[PDB]
Amino acid sequence: SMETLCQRLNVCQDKILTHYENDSTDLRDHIDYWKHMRLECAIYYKAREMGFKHINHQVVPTLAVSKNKALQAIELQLTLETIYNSQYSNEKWTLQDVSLEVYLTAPTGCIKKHGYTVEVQFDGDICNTMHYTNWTHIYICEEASVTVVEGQVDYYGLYYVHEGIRTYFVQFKDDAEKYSKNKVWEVHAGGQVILCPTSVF
Amino acid sequence: ATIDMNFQSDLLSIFEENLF
Repeated sequence: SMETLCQRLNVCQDKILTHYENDSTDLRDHIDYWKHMRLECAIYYKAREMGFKHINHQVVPTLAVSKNKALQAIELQLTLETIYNSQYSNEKWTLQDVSLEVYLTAPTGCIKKHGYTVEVQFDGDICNTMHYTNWTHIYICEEASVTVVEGQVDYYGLYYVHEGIRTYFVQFKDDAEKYSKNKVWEVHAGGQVILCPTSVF
Repeated sequence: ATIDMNFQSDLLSIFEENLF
């Protein structure tokens, strides 16, 4: 019934709010957060399926929206469970570290920590400067395994190396093409500058 | 055999007794 969904939604939302207020650094609490986000999405999807457009006067999203959010929550929950069973479980882990905002930032689909700004100035114009996020710790999860890799910077973009394979998750030429008349830029990644390594014409 | 299947499972059991 609608009544049962309402009651479950309350307790569910209360638990989520409690996590927000606690701001825990224990990974176990973040697994519990995502498990409740996952249940909340299923509740809203069922409410919509049953023809309700609000629940306790909160908007009930369309089916497609609640399903997409559910799939995100499930993926994050299972990823954090894999990390909890790994050697990295006892590290500090914040709600921001395990947020969808971080997870979907390039490289997408990865829990990441210790982000910092890399600035790229295109063709010598201050107004034509892009800001990107690099990460010292990128957690690559495949199946039940986790490996941490370091985000690295060179003239061409931001990359990591996993199992000997170099994968760029930002390529600065993509924004050069969009914003600039040139393929010449300067990369600032914190105290030093990376300049065009090749001849210029 | 992936994540969409867990969502389907969650929806089916929403009014069933909780085991997990």
